[PDB]
Amino acid sequence: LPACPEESPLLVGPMLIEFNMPVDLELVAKQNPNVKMGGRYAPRDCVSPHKVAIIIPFRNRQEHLKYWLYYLHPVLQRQQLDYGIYVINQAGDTIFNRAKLLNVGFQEALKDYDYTCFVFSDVDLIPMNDHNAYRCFSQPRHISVAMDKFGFSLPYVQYFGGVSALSKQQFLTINGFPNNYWGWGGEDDDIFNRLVFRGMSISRPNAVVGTTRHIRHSRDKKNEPNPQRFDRIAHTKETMLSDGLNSLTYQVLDVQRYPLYTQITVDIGTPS
Ligand SMILES: CC(=O)N[C@H]1[C@H](O[C@@H]2[C@@H](OC[C@H]3O[C@@H](O)[C@@H](O)[C@@H](O)[C@@H]3O)O[C@H](CO)[C@@H](O)[C@@H]2O)O[C@H](CO)[C@@H](O)[C@@H]1O
Ligand SMILES: NCCCCCCOP(=O)(O)OP(=O)(O)OC[C@H]1O[C@@H](n2ccc(=O)[nH]c2=O)[C@H](O)[C@@H]1O
Ligand SMILES: [Mn+2]
Repeated sequence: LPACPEESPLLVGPMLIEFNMPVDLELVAKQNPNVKMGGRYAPRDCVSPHKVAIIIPFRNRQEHLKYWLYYLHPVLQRQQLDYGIYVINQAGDTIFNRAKLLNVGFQEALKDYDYTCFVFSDVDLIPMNDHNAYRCFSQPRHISVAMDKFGFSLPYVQYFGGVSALSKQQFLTINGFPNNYWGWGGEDDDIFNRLVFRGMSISRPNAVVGTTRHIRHSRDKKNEPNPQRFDRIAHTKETMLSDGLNSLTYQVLDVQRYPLYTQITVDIGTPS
């Protein structure tokens, strides 16, 4: 097979996004015949240079996930990616740890296939334009740049939350993400710091292409704003050296291969 073209000729641009209708994954699976068990897909007519693992931090967000799958699967295939979907389900009912789950995703997906690109996406963010590439670039990529909840612009210029993409080398260079941001807030800013402290800069599509929708939702219990976040982001340069991939442990409790995604249920513990 020849290499796929540099830019996909299948993209249609702006799309209409809605979250007020029910979603039936069995139907979605039928609508997406070429997506194999575990939510895997690669174009059959050409070889994609983008071997992407999409990592979603998760717990009790099945409804949002259904919307995510319904909308992203068609987009990822049009982008001609060799990809896999991984939902990292946090076992238990103790304080949520978004970034630690993301690290588990990176490590576990690598055991599946030689992925060289990682897209980290919150479960409730849907891209509105398929020209917003869900793959890696020469520099870390911020994808959800113009979310409706922020007035279709960045909340601040160093904002790196929501959806982003790091190549395997970029991720390894920053020792992955921090493992000690329990509860809401700051871990995305810590990650931004790690990238800068390792000589990188943020790459972003323009504001129109980067338009993204956030599914309105209320506060989840067990992910209360972390009071130590402001203090933690002030010391990233020092703490990233020993807190991240090189200090990670967890226990996978179960791996489920669903038609549209692989769900890894994992015990990431509590604060130490
Ligand atoms: C640490 C934290 O809670 N981060 C969350 C972030 O919070 C906002 C962020 O603002 C940074 C910018 O604030 C401007 O006023 C100006 O100073 C800019 O130079 C600066 O970069 O941090 C402040 C406190 O540091 C916080 O009060 C703001 O709300 O918001 C995003 C979006 O919700 C979170 O993803 C992030 O974790
Ligand atoms: N008035 C509405 C206030 C809602 C404020 C709640 C904070 O909202 P956001 O900043 O969107 O963060 P969030 O959506 O709660 O967390 C981000 C991401 O973590 C994941 N997440 C978080 C908490 C939880 O219980 N389960 C889960 O899966 C999910 O992928 C989510 O999209
Ligand atoms: Mn949200």
